[PDB]
Amino acid sequence: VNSFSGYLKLTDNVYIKNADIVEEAKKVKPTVVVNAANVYLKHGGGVAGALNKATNNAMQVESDDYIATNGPLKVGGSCVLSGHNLAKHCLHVVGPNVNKGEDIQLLKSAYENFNQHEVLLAPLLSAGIFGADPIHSLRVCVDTVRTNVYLAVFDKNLYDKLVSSFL
Ligand SMILES: OC[C@@H]1CC2(CC2)CN1c1ncnc2[nH]ccc12
Repeated sequence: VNSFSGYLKLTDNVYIKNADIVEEAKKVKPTVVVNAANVYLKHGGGVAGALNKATNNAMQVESDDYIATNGPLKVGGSCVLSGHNLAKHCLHVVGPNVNKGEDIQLLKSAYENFNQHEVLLAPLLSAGIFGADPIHSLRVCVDTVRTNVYLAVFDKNLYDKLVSSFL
């Protein structure tokens, strides 16, 4: 039993809700929140910009130190950093940016990072400002993640559509 509330159950291990991941994190304070990061951990917009803003820029300060030490992530890769005031941890995951010409096959690799954590609050990866189709992203998530994932979908029309169109 966990403290996620009001989620629609999609599969054995995948749950979904029309919600802002930032608001879900502030209320639930989960163990792991997933950030839809880029390779530079430059949290400028979308999920990352909103999460970072909610941490009063502490996420960005921590991230800049991480990059200065370790260099950029790989597309499809991840790192675990603090969750600040939003969660115990933040799993920064880089999905492919198809506007950058990045291989959409890397979306499966990105979701594989979720399997290292028993329970996660997450957004759909590679969609939105990253350019990919959120319908496809949900399919890859369901077919890749085996741990318990609670997906927060920001846009109602999209949520209603992913649910109505989910097989
Ligand atoms: O797939 C992630 C969705 C799509 C978006 C890039 C346009 C933003 N996005 C979010 N998904 C869930 N919670 C959120 N809070 C702020 C943004 C956001």
